[PDB]
Amino acid sequence: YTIHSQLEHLQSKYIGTGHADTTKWEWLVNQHRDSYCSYMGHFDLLNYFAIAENESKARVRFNLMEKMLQPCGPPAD
Amino acid sequence: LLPRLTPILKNRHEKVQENCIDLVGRIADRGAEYVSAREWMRICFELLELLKAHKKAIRRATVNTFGYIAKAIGPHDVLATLLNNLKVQERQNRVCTTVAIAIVAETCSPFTVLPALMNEYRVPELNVQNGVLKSLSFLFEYIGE
Amino acid sequence: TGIFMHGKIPTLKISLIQIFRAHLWQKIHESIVMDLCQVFDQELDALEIETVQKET
Amino acid sequence: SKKKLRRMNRFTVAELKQLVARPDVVEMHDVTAQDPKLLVHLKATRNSVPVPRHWCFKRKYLQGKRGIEKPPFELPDFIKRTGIQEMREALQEKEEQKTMKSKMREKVRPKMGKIDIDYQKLHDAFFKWQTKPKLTIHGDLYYEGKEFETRLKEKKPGDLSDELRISLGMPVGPNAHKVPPPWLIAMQRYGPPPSYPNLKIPGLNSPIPESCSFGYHAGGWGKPPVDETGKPLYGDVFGTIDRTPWGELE
Amino acid sequence: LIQQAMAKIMKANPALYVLRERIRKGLQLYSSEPTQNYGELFSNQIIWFV
Amino acid sequence: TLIPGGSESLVYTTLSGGIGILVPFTSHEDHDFFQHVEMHLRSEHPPLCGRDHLSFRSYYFPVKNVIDGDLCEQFNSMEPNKQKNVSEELDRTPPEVSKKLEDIRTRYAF
Amino acid sequence: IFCRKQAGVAIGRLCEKCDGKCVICDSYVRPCTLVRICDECNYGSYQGRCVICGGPGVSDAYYCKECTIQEKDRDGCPKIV
Ligand SMILES: [Zn+2]
Ligand SMILES: [Zn+2]
Ligand SMILES: [Zn+2]
Repeated sequence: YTIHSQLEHLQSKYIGTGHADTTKWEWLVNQHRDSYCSYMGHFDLLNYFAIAENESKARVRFNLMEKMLQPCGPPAD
Repeated sequence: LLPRLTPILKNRHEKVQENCIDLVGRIADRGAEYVSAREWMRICFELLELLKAHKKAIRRATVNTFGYIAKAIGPHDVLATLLNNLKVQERQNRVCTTVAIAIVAETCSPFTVLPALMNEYRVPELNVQNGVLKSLSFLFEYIGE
Repeated sequence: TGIFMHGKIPTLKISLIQIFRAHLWQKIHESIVMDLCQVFDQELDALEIETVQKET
Repeated sequence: SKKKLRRMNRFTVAELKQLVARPDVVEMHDVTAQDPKLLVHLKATRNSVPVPRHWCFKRKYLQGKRGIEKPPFELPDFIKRTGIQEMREALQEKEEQKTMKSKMREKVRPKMGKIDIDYQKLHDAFFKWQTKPKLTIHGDLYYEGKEFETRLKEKKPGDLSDELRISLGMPVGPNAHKVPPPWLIAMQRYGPPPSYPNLKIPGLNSPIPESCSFGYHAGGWGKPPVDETGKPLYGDVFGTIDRTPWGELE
Repeated sequence: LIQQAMAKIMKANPALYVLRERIRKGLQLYSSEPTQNYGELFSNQIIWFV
Repeated sequence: TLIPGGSESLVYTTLSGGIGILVPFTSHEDHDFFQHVEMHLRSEHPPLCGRDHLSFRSYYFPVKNVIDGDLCEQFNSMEPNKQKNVSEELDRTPPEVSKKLEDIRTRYAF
Repeated sequence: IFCRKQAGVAIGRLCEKCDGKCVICDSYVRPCTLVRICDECNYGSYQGRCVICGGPGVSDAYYCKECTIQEKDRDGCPKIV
């Protein structure tokens, strides 16, 4: 259970993990944020979207980082 | 030379033991045919209780030479003498014989040893069934691909 | 076995029989001769021995 | 209390099954989910793999494999015919017979090189006759009591067994085709069963199985059931590219 | 060679051991024997150092 | 197939200006060869940028039955010391390796 | 119990009782990579100690090749404090 002190330290360590009660909302929103961080990181899906819509890389990443805030609806209750 | 060296392998000291087993390993690698199978068998039986030295360099050297002897003589007699050691208790010489089994299998291809290991998985004792499982562990790690 | 009796001492014969049961006389012969063969098997080098033959 | 309010907050298994879009999944484990709409959407996703059986059970994982007698292990063929197995069996029987005394003696005046290891026999087993065992694809967890399970949902008519043939009076083997079973007889006589009207009987509503025989004795096909005008009872009781792989190593 | 072989096979061989043990169990004989020294050493008992 | 009489191939053309081919193997000798070539190359000549090669090529689902010609073809630009070490593990000469490297592109592509 | 406050460039060391085993896997073999610890479990009287025994730093804590295949060696100072 000191293992648990370390393990909810691990929950505090890695944003996106889970535990047996985790809610569909936390799960899917964390995966959605991660999806955004990687669309930004990988230099080429950025071209994919930039080219799919008719936007430009500054436009693209600005949208993405705005969306990063409430990507999957408002919260659960 | 080597007949003179064999009574030194009993010198119970890390530095002289290190260098002696190095020299005998060179010789058994290159000289191989000059020494007789029976000599190598007696030396196998003596290695079986270096696996309890308090220093880990000794034990790693011991495992390596089990490998070299499996190359010079065939694998089957050395493998038979290793299973009977697995029957011992006290864990740190069981675990080092299980390393040695992995090493013999790595040098002389694993089909030579896998049937005997698997078949020994049927003797109803604990320490030995676990010896078989741990040896396959090391073997797949050594074999890798 | 290779024991000679000169009569009938039944109690003694029973003890001696129960001692050498299960062909132990020949087993002793086999173990001794095997050990000797092994000693030769090893010291072939010094002994100038090309071959050692254990007659089945 | 809080538990009582959320227990009442929970719904009926019919509540669920009617709500849900895919009703196959619903079980009371889901009806007991703190988020059953999720739980059921998940369990109805593609390709996902359900929890093992045995979380409910009181017995641990294979303590049920305990009680019945269990055989030990059967080697692979290519290792039985590689002559290291037989080597090991022989050495085993030797050293189980020998007396405590002899084991100590072999350790001492050793039988050095009793049997030299055989090569190219081994290396050909492991590198020339090694073959794919039977594997089970994604999902089919092993559970205890799997051997018992009855096996069903073969509504097919052609499904016959050899003990079935023997203890029904019909033939086993290559003659399971050319043998119309004793139920195809009354299939021809008054029809095949009216819940397997989507089943055709071989030699009775289907054509001759390979090299069948027409005749009315024991061992034939008899009158393929037909109308008086000639049309059979159903069906036809008489009977009237480049698959090369691209990347491959021979 | 054989002097060595004899003086050690007479001692070591397990067959002879099964013999000697059946002999003993037929007699029901037992040994009660189990298993500085120089306080015992300078005694009237002579003891040599080689 | 690209060059005349060249054995078949898979051309793949990416979204960043990359074009390449995946080419079968005809002999476990070829196969085992490059297999060992790169199995050593990963160990003694890892990528620059921190990564592991096995894990980069098994990013999403693990690798299965593809050898990294672009790691193999790096033996050329390696250093004589390591060129030795590895080709000696193969106990072929750096000539043997490098020619067996070049020719496999020779019979498939350019 | 673990420190796990993240890694650094300071090597760890082993007492001679603890000589030879990996830090977690408890192996005795095929060590591949060296161990690194945190500044906080690096300072002071804790300089050069046994991550396990607490004894004096003499031999180098290492990482069993399994631990490096599964990258359980990329978490930092695993000191049982
Ligand atoms: Zn470890
Ligand atoms: Zn620390
Ligand atoms: Zn320590």
